[PDB]
Amino acid sequence: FDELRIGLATADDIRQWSHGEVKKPETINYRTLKPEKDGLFCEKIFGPTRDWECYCGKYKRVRFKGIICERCGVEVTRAKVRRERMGHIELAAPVTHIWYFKGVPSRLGYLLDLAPKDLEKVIYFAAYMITFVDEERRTRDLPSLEAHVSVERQQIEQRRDSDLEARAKKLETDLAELEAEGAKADVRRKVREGAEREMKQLRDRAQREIDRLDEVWNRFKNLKVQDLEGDELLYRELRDRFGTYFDGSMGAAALQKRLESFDLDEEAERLREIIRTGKGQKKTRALKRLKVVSAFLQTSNSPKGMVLDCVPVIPPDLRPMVQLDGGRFATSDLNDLYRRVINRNNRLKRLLDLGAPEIIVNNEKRMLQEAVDALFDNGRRGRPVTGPGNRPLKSLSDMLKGKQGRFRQNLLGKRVDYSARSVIVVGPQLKLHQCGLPKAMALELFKPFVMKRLVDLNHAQNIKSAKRMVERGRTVVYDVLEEVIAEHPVLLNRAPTLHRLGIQAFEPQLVEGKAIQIHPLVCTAFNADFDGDQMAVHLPLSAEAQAEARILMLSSNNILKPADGRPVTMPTQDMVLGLFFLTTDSEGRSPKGEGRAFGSSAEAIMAFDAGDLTLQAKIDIRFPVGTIPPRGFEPPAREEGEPEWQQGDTFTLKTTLGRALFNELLPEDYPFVDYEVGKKQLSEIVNDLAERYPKVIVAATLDNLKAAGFFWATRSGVTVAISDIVVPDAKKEIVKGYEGQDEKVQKQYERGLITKEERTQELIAIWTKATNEVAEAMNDNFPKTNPVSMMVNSGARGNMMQMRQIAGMRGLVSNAKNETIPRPIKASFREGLSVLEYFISTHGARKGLADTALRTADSGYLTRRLVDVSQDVIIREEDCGTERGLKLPIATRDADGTLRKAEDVETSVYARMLAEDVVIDGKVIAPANVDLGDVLIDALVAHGVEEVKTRSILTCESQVGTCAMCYGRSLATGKLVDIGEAVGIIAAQSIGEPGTQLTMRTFHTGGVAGDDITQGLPRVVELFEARTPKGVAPISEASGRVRIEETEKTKKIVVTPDDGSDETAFPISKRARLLVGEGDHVEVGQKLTVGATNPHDVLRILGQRAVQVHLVGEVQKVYNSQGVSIHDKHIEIIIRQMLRRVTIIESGDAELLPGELVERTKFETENRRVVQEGGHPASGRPQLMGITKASLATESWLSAASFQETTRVLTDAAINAKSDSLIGLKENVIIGKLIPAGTGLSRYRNIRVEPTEEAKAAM
Amino acid sequence: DPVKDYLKQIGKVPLLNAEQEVELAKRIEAGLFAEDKLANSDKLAPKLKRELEIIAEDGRRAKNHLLEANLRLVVSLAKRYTGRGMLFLDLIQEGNLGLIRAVEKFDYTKGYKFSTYATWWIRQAITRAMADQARTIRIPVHMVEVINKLARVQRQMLQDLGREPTPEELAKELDMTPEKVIEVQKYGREPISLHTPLGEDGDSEFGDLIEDSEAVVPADAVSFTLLQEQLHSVLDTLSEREAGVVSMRFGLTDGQPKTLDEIGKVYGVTRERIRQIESKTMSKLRHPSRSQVLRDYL
Amino acid sequence: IRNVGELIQNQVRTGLARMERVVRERMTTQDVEAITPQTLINIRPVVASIKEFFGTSQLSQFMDQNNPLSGLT
RNA sequence: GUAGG
Ligand SMILES: [Mg+2]
Ligand SMILES: [Zn+2]
Ligand SMILES: [Zn+2]
Repeated sequence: FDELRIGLATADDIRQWSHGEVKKPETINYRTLKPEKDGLFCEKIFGPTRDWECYCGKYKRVRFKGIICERCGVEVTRAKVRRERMGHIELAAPVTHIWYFKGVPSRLGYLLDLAPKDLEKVIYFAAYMITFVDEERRTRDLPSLEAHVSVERQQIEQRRDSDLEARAKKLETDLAELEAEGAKADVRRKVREGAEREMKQLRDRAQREIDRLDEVWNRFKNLKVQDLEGDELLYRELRDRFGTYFDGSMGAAALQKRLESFDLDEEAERLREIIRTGKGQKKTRALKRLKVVSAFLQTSNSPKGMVLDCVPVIPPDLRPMVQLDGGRFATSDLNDLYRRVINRNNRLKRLLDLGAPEIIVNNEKRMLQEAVDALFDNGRRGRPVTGPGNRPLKSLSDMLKGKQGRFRQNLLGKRVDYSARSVIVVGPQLKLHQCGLPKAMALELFKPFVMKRLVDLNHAQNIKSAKRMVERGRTVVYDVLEEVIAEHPVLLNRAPTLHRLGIQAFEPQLVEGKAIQIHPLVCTAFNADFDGDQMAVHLPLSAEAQAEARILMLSSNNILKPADGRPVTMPTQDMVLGLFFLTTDSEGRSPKGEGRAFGSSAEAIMAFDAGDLTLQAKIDIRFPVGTIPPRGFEPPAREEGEPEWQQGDTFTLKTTLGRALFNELLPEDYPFVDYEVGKKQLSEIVNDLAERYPKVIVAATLDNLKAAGFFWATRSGVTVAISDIVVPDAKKEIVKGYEGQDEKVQKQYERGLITKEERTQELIAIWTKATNEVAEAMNDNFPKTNPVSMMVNSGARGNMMQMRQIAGMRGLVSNAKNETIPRPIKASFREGLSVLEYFISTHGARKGLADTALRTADSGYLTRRLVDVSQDVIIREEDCGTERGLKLPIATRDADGTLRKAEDVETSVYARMLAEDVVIDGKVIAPANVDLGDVLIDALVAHGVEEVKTRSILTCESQVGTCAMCYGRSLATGKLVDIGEAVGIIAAQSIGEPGTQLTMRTFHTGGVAGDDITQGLPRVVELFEARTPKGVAPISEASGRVRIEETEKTKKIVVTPDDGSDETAFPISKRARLLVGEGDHVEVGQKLTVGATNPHDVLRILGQRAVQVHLVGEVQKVYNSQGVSIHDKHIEIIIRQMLRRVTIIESGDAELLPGELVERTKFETENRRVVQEGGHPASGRPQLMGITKASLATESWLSAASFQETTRVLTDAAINAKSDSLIGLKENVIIGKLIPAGTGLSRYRNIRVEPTEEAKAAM
Repeated sequence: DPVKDYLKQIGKVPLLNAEQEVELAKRIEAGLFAEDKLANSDKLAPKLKRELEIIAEDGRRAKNHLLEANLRLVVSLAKRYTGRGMLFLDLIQEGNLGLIRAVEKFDYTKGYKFSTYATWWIRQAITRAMADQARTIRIPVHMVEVINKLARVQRQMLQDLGREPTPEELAKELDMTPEKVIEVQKYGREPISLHTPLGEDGDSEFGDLIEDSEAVVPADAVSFTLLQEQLHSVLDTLSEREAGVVSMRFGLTDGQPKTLDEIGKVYGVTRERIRQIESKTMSKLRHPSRSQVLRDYL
Repeated sequence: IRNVGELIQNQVRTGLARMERVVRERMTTQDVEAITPQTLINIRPVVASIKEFFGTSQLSQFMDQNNPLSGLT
């Protein structure tokens, strides 16, 4: 497996594939239920239905294989051969391929210079086309035919003159005879009127025939190839008048002849000529035409494949006609389409053998065209073949496309054996690598291993008896099972699996019941609630799979979340409450027996058991040797006249008993801690432990913390009751005062003194003030010993707004369709809302719920798009070859006389790599290629450095992918990234994970549409697709004088650049709210008005660095609005991916097209090649494009087809003949090969393991 | 869409009356005699042959005149017969086929209009098509008319009685037996698509709910392999000669077993010797010693 | 809101319209004095449509008998 | 189709 080349399939190849030829619509007999002869399912073309059984029965046994019986001709082999072998249908009248036409012009390609309507009215038998003309022959005999037509006109005029003479004679004769007769007064006048009416009619037909002669003559003078003759009567007239110099035809046959006689080389030359000197949209049309023509010219495949001649058929088992119980049947819809095409072809053949009219045969050929097209894709034209009438018919194309297509449901996401699922319950007695599996689940997962073990232990006599015993389920089987499951990892997994912590390995363990048991600490990483959930439990089998689950996917080696390098496996619901209750300042209860001095902790717990002491009370505690003192206690020490090293010996402190216990939980080497732990400080110390200790110790301390936290949370005694939540007493007074004020304003509105809109505006203001005031009063009232304050302050669970609306008035509630009411709710959930208050609360509740469902759909889609563009990048080099870097500000917002580190230094420069060394006082402070943590950054800012040159991926120059040195250190491991890691996929997952969590929207439009910029997730996608912003603000082109022209029709902005450059004029809406002064100096980068900048022009005018920094800043400020933080490397990967391509301009010497997308690498190679050749390099400009366009444009067709849009890409790849090499990830996942990312990489696969000679000597 | 274009293709053509149609038929027979004379191997004058050819061409033109005229009638009949499984437009084409057949077999000798003669052949062609290409599992014509007669008479029974008639009653009105009744009732069903919604708007297909049977169960396959190995082991435990003769008799190396005397050619023994050693082999293998390991296999 | 009666009325109306089309066709292809009420009609459309509504129709749903409250709601 | 996530 080295490539998958694809090209246009000619008729000869289709014949080669065929092992026969279909000649009937028959499938099976109605009474014998066996396949018929020479139709569909025929044994003689596809293969025997039963293993080695020929249809007649001449051969029925297995021994005599590889022979054909002369009775029915069936070849005896395995029935599975039917699944492969294919036949082919013949066509009496050629038809055209639907896919390559009736679409965008990037696949049709304008090969023949005709509008789509022309083809649509030729290849459906509605007009004529002139396939070929003897144009030279027509000019050779021009004088002769001209003379003949002149003679024809001469005799026409002579005959007409004779007709005039006869008419005049008749008129005179009848007039004379009737006036002589005198039958009535004026008979002569009446007959003369009749005669002149007859003359008029004869003249009318005379001019009509003259017209027909002149028009057929000028049409003859208007002969050329590729001319449509809509009027069939006209074409017939041409044919009767003249033949043997022009040939015309209808339907796909004319196109087939035209392509056969086509000369793509001459067309390519002409198109190059017009591209050299051409203007307008004609240049774009000639560009597309050149693109498609070049494709045929470069590739050996001939264009005649556009119009097929034989229709391939599927092997029958891919379209099974399975038998169902009850006498019914079942068939895939492809059978019906094949039957229709076969029937229509047969009837056309029958009608062609007998002399038949042109009308009927043309109609039948049109029907055949309609049928074959449906087979390629039903419903691409007119109305879809409905078949039974309740639904369309699934065609061939429909199986390769969409959510349910073959690509995205059967090559990427497959089903798998050795798996299970069940509800989950929390298990606190486990460790960080243990999970409980029910007996039945474990038994059914490990059945082969249990059977092998049973036979080895002699409980079971044989494999069959072992199977019988395990199915019976006797106690010996369960004992063997309990023996066998251990030291074997199982991968637990949850359904959404947003990020790579979704699948985690555990060591199993038997347990009664039927619900999995899981470790609480890891629950928050999955996002696994226990309301009611379910978790898949996959089982690795091979040695490699279990080894991987041991080393990589273990639940104990995934402390740090890769989004931002912070701990994720230390949840806080019930345990942080216990720890906070432990290390809490006094007043948490009545501090009984405080201030004493105790010999050691042991005496403290004995006193506590005695009940005199309280866990919260400041007392003096000694510590035996080996207890490291507090970090800040290092300077202070005891009082002595001799040197004393309290870093490692006895020392007395003032602290609480609970602080002593908490410190006892932590490792002995860890210094003391004497503050509240809460949620942030606990995360900080966990981060410190994960940084500075091996993994097993970290896990052990996490488990001790879990146990102690649960126990002390139980001891805490937090509750909720009627008296636990008390409304502030001051609420009623203040709210009634504000009600009085509101009533006064309502009264003064009743007199019309104030407008309704204004009244609503001030009510909003006053009630916002009132709700803020009551919130402050409630916050002041509640002590810190109240159960709720404990669980909200500690960081366990809850936010103060929920408390505000539980105990304080809920207040302003948005009305429907993003409006605000003037009368806020004046009650709390404790007090109890009223009816209309409940209704107007529901107004917002339902909208909130709807939003969440929609958000999941949008975030999921975004995450999918992100991965596909970013999949290719992989760290494929240990260290870079270059030195260029990227400048970052180390410390910003530096107050007067001091230096302050930036608030978000953690997500900007931490974990990067310093490319060049730094010297501020003549000495190195941060050595090169050393990461940036708290200590180094603190020292650097203390020295007073303002900016640094951090190495980063954008400037990284690596021949293969991107080196590890530039990428910095990963976040989930806390160490430099190993070679071959998939940084693209983790980047995309990190970007996409919080998309659900964004869940923010403009609270009120404010009555103006288009002013407020898109916010939240839409903004992000609007960022990541290069989409021009909804509210766009033009940017200054360059320095100069800017002024406003307020034309009545529409506002207008005009800036004349300085230095005499050309004046530049931009438009602007009437509602501007501009800020730049009129007739004033402007700078290059400044924006003209409020809105949102368009990335394209910033790239065009400023530079790639400007758009890069603007993009990362914009997305990061969007994200951190709610509070989510991600590192900048994740975004930088994608932002680098966007700009990889380039727009070639002035493609003169490069010889390829101008103004089309080009990979940067191929641009550089072509430029080097052409400058080496002596020709100048074609120019180029950076071009920012969305993630989607970029993914579709990827070189490998197979990966592109696996993306959302399939038909266009497959068609373009087919016409271009692009062989896809299997380098990449999404290309190799479908083939089932090893992804070249990490353990699958080459250098990591070709080692040999040998025991040492001394080891073999040891024995 | 396409049927609209075909009706347009019909467009406006001159309808036929008695005098016009009989004159056309006269030209038809004139041309038929002309081409008959042309086909004769006897030498004919060149100008005479061209005269015969042009009158034959004029007769062909008259033919197409009749067909283009009566397209409207045949599509009317197609409407009468459509909606029963086949496509409407295909029925129209089949009616056109019946029309060309009938006009090939019409003459003015009949003292009536076209509409009474052609319509019989149009009805014939449509009925044949509807009986031949309607059902996926094709039924033959005799059984097809059996099905339709049963269906219509059963509908008449429902209309009259208003209840489901007893099988014997239907058998009597049909005069067949109840066995043939259930047979024909089962023969008249229709396939149900595997791509049906399965009653679910999305994510489901009736084609992904029924398990196959060709697939080899790994459990049974490995059990068979262990059976083969254990039997071969116990077979080797016995004498190599006894082993070989039993193996060739029961065909443990090839699919087809060999007869007794069939073994007495390669091994050069008698048809009764081979029987004797086979018998004592069955006696030994019947011993409980070399049976236990084979008991669970059955 | 269309209640049950209106939906059933709409479906039986569609069935009876199909019946009218069929009987009009038959009348156009039937001889006078061979015409009776019991012969001209055909009961297939009406029963076909009413059964095609009561099965395989979104508004026709499976009763949920978890408890009487499920039934009511 | 409707429930639970
Ligand atoms: Mg949940
Ligand atoms: Zn055979
Ligand atoms: Zn690098």
